[PDB]
Amino acid sequence: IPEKLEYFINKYAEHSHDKWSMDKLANGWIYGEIYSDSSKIQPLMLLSEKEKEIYRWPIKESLKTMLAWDLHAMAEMMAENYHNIWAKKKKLELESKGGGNHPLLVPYDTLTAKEKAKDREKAQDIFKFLQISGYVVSRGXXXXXXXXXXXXXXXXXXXXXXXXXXX
Repeated sequence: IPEKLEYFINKYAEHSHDKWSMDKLANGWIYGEIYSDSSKIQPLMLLSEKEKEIYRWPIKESLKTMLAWDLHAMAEMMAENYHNIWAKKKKLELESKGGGNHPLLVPYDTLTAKEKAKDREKAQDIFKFLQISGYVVSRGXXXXXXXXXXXXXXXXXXXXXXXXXXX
């Protein structure tokens, strides 16, 4: 991973702090040493240091997938990556601790439309952040051609018919 993409990661972490601070001041949250949710005190002014640093990994994982692997297609692809890793984690841990079946034990096509927006929100956020910098990524006539192919096939068929008539 290049240090330019490291700069981009630091800029993303900055702007996520920035948008979370917009939310924090819109809801009027204040800082405090004690952790609580009803008394309106937070040690990073509900989210903890660990709660924020756990968001560090999935961005790098998505970058690895994107570099190893139109805009809406890539958005759906990133959403599918997130949903697939979530399904993998919950499936392995279900098989581990003997948990009950979840309603999300189905492929991504049979799913409904709300979890779509679930996985598309943060995808669209990350994709906006990618497209502000300038960094362009991708996946990595026809009728005439079809007519020509049909003509070739017809010619071959005519040749075969001539051969059969000769036979």
